[PDB]
Amino acid sequence: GGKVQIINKKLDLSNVQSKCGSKDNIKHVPGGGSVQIVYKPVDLSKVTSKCGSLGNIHH
Amino acid sequence: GGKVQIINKKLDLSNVQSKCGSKDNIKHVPGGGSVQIVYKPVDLSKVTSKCGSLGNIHH
Amino acid sequence: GGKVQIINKKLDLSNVQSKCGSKDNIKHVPGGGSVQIVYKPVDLSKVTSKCGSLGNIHH
Repeated sequence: GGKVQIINKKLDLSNVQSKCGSKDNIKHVPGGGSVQIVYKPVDLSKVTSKCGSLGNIHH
Repeated sequence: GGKVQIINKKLDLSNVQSKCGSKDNIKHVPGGGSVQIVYKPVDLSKVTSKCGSLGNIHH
Repeated sequence: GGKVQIINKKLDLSNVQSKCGSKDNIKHVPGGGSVQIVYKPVDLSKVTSKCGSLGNIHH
């Protein structure tokens, strides 16, 4: 058959926080969570594929 | 047959927070959750596919 | 047959928070939930597909 694959994976911000079996005392704690900021992102890409014919031809 | 695949995966902000079996005391805690901000994003991409014929032709 | 696939997955903000079997005391806690803000997003993309014929032709 013949495949053409063009794959763009750009911006990924992942954040995995876990606590298990915690028997603790917490007092006066700022900034314990999570923050994700993306500021003024411009995504100006071009993707072309000048391709021939596909499928089945008989003569 | 013949495939053409063009895939753009751009902006992904994932956030996974979990707590299991927590037997704890929490006092005066700011910023424990999660924040996701995207500010003024401009997505100005072009994707073309000048392609031939597809399917089945007989002569 | 012959496929053409053009896929744009752009902005994804996911947020998964879970608590299991929690036997705890919580006092005076701001910002425990979740926030998702998208500010002034402009999505100005172009996608073309100058393609040939599809299907079945006989001569």
